[PDB]
Amino acid sequence: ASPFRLASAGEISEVQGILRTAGLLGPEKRIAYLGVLDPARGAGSEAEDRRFRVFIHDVSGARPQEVTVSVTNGTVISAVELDTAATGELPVLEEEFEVVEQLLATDERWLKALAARNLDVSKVRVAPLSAGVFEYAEERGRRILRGLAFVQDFPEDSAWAHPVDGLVAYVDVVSKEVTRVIDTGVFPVPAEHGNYTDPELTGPLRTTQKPISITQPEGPSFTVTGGNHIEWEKWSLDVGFDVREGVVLHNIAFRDGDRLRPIINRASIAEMVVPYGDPSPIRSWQNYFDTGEYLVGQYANSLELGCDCLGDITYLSPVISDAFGNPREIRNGICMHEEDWGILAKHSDLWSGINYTRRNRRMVISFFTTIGNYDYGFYWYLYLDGTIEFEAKATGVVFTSAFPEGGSDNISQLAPGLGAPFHQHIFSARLDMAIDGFTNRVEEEDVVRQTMGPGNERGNAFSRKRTVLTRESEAVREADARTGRTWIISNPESKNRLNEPVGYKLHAHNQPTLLADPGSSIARRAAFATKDLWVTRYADDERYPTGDFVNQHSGGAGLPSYIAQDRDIDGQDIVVWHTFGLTHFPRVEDWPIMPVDTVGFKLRPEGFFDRSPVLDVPAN
Amino acid sequence: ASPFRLASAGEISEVQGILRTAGLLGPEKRIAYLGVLDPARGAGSEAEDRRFRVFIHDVSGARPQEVTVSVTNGTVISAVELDTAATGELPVLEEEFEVVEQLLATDERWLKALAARNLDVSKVRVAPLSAGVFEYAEERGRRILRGLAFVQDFPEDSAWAHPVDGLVAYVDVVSKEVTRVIDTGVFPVPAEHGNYTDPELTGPLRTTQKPISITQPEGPSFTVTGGNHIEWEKWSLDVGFDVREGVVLHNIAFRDGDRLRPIINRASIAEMVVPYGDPSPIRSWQNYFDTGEYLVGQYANSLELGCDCLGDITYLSPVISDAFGNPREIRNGICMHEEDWGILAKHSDLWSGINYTRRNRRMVISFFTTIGNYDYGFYWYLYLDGTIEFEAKATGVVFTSAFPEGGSDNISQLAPGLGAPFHQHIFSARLDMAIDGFTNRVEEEDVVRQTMGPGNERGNAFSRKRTVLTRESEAVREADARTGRTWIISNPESKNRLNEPVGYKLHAHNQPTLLADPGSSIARRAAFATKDLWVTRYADDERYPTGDFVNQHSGGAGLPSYIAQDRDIDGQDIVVWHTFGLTHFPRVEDWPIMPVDTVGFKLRPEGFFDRSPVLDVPAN
Ligand SMILES: [NH3+]CCc1ccccc1
Ligand SMILES: [NH3+]CCc1ccccc1
Ligand SMILES: [Cu+2]
Ligand SMILES: [Cu+2]
Ligand code: NA
Ligand code: NA
Repeated sequence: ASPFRLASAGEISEVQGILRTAGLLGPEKRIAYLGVLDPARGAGSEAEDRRFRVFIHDVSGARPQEVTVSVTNGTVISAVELDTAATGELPVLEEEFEVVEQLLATDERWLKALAARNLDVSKVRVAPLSAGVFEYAEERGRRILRGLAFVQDFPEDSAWAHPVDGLVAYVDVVSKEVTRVIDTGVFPVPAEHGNYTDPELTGPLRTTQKPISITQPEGPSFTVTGGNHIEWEKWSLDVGFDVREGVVLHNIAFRDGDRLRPIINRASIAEMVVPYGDPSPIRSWQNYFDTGEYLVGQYANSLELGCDCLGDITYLSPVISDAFGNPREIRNGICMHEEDWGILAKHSDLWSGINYTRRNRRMVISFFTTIGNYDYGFYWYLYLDGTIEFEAKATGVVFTSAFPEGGSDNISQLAPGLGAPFHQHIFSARLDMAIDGFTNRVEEEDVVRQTMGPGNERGNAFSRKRTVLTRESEAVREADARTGRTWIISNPESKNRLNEPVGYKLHAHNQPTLLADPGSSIARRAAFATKDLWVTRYADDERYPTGDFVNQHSGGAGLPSYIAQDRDIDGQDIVVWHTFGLTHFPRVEDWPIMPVDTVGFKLRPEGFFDRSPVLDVPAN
Repeated sequence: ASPFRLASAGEISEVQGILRTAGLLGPEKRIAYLGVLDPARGAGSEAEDRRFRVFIHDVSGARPQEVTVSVTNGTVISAVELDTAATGELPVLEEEFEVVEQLLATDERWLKALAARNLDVSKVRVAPLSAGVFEYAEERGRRILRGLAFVQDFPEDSAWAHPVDGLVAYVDVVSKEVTRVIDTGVFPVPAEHGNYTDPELTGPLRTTQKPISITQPEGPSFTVTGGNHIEWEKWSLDVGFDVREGVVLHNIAFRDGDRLRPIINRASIAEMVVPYGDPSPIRSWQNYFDTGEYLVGQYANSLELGCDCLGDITYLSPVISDAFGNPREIRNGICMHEEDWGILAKHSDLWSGINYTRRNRRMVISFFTTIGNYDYGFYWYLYLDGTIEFEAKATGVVFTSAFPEGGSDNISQLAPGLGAPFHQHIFSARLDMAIDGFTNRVEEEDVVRQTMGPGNERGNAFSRKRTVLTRESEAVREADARTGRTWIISNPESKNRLNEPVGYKLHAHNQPTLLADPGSSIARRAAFATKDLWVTRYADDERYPTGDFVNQHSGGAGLPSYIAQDRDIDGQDIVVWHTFGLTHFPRVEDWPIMPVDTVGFKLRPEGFFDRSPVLDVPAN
């Protein structure tokens, strides 16, 4: 019944029927993105109109289209031819992954470079990498992928252990044309294998680990209704899924007594970028927007009970469209469970004799995606005390190169002859805020040090200051760990019992932001990543911090174009965009498969409640 | 058999016998600290000499003594009269807590102030607070506590809800003399109660929480031998306990193949300080060194199964001395268990078809202590992948005051009329390092941004630089979150298979350090807290960053005096001291009992191993 319900296979089949009938789904067409649109502001007209947005690619070289469709009214709402030289290319198609290796396999320049290295072309895997926008004028308006080669010694070999350095090719995947092959020199292909299931590398497996059994004999404390509506420990929300963004959280609210109090209207990871810091011409173009270019949701893993998710697990199996409009189920793609989280509150009082201990718990909503060598887990946490936390877990295999003789300032050595270029993994969280409603504002809070003197005779005082961000042009903010800088989202029209505005405080990890030179192509395309915090006024069409068509866009779209409007954000419907990321200098211990590293952020209540909201938690 | 075994009740009884016989334990004497000394460098003489250090107080006003005793040889090794005007007072005695309230109860000035407020003296609790060193010349060489008053409406009432502001007294606990009573004005005593077990405040308890059952059907994966030696998942260590520091970790090592490789020789929280930022004369002197002044280990809680520690718990029950030298068991004072920790490593490979998932786990060693209104949990974590992490969990009841009419820049309002002064909780971790042995060095690692130009034509390159700290005078370091600053402890004489020195990287949280004015008394007494990282050359007598006698010491002892020696630390036996802390602006949600907040640090292997050390972990 809910307008925020997951798309169903039936809805997908209708969209495919509608597109076919209208002549928009010919055998040269491919669906490159399909997703449900969120209800517009003012859904209190309960006239549900389930609408879908579709990007349609044309493998014959015709212009792609953006199409909005109403499943409710069986009609095509709008259909727009796209000039991709202007507004950017469509996302990489899954079927294009193989095409790069196959086209290079018959190219004489490619075969020439492989033969000079005594490599059998049948052993050479080619990674299909997004191209970016650089100096090659012939690429404007064309659908280009770049290829880097790895050797597989046998079909179960890990190809990442055997990079072929000094060699890169550019491919036009529509006209099927290898446009350039660059061979800057021969590097030895690193010889050692990286097969982490080979007993010769693992040694004998441990026998010392004894089982941990986590069970809920009475079932879990949360309920799921309508497919994707969660109620757990006063929290209420809807779990959505989008093929670009992955898990999306809607209508996050907290039942405080009788009132259902909104907190966040929509929470997602709206973009993520991985820039490489190796200046070698073989790799200096390498940056991928896993979310905007590849669509992380469509590579979500099926999560196994007992391995990926442990305990009493409830699964969601989201439905997406394949390239032809058929629905495909991602079986067990979202794991949902509660976890014990230690002590929540504890005190033994000398004067009253009361001994008091309460335990904490958290609700976990997670998925995993795999794009090439990278593997990422996305975790949302809801805690008893009102805290919301996001955590990204990065694992998989690092992207490799040759380690150059005589070393490198921009590459780590992982094994003899084998290197791993320096890089970052940078995320953009989009938080469409709704603290007790839609009239919200953001204050920047800094610790204030005070000088010894009148009024502060012993030199012990310290304070804090808050600065309201009133317009978009002043709402691009940087971290300052040294002054304890945080940001508070409050509702100036909703006060707690002390007559102060209710609020939530955003605590960032204060990791470095984008390191690339501000004049670089990547700094222009990933401008969001150069600052920790942006606040915009809400608008229907401002969904992604990089714009709608990231692949081969020349830059500037998204956040820097939005904030130029300089709209009022002081007590308005606002959106917080938080940049956070990992700077990865690979270590030996990351090889041949990488232990998880993490990054994230959290939001804690700041005078949102009238006292601690967990006074009614019982003893264990 | 191990020299690092916990002190036994029998050893304590011998110490009491030895002291008595020597005339050092008369009925005017009180033991203010008793602890085992660590074996000296060069314990390869296996001539175990179990030695104890004792601080002896004299309630009659005579000079206290420091005494070293050999339980092995039944002899007093040394005994030193202390001039406390010079080297500081002995730690607060537990029996002195009540003495402040009892002495004030008969003082006419005190009774006068209470009667003006219509307070029944029988209802008024007095917190015994350490005094510090300020402007009162008559306090030098005297044992002074300061008292702040709270009202208990009935014996089970939470007194923290009813601070009596505008009133403070100073007390000499040896001569039993109220030296000053200061009454700066009357404030209403806040009326609301803060009784978090009162159904009228909690409302009806939740019935929605269903149980989480954590069990180990085959028992835990770790073994304990010799009372306190742990072996778990290639980790080996000894768990010690000291009445000042609490849980101490000795001989942390990792079994890498056949070799037992040392990592850390001794790890402890060696000091912790809570400075208050309220400039009011009633509280502007308030700072407590919970570790150095009060001794956190002697207030360790007994931890309840299912409430404090959940799962398959192994307990240690450490033995300390009471004020007369009798042994007392802290029943179940240390909890020890392993926890599941999510995904350790995961990859699904497009080219090989291999799907690979492994789960992580961690070994937890924890205790809780309670000093007055504050409650703190200390958690050490050991992970499968070689990571070591410390986490402090802060809870209990916030320290309260009146909220002044017309507001405050240095106090938060928690309830009508009730305030909570701004403060910090700052910890000092002392890491006596032993990365593959005792020849260690520290490098500071900063990210390096590179300019677009020759060699970096696309402006994408970035790098890192490492700076060796060679002498103590250059080994006082500050955080820089903006440049990703970390510190690496390496052994330049031990190389991995890539011929690079083995190392561990320290990742800090980059929270603000001491905020007080550098000319303040607290900045002098807690100088360690003004910088994030100190490195010293190891020395037997350099145990605490504030020195041995913190109570009423005038400042400068500890770290700033140690590093003045300017010793060589480049490939030597070194000690890392890491300052980290929480800056607490109390919120409504912290009242009437505070949800846990956390801070900590972690160390990760940095080319310590020759590849990932968890390749031999099995599938679940
Ligand atoms: N993360 C997307 C880049 C990528 C895509 C496919 C193979 C290897 C790398
Ligand atoms: N943390 C030590 C300060 C303290 C001691 C006893 C009661 C209240 C406060
Ligand atoms: Cu990485
Ligand atoms: Cu605090
Ligand atoms: Na909003
Ligand atoms: Na050392």
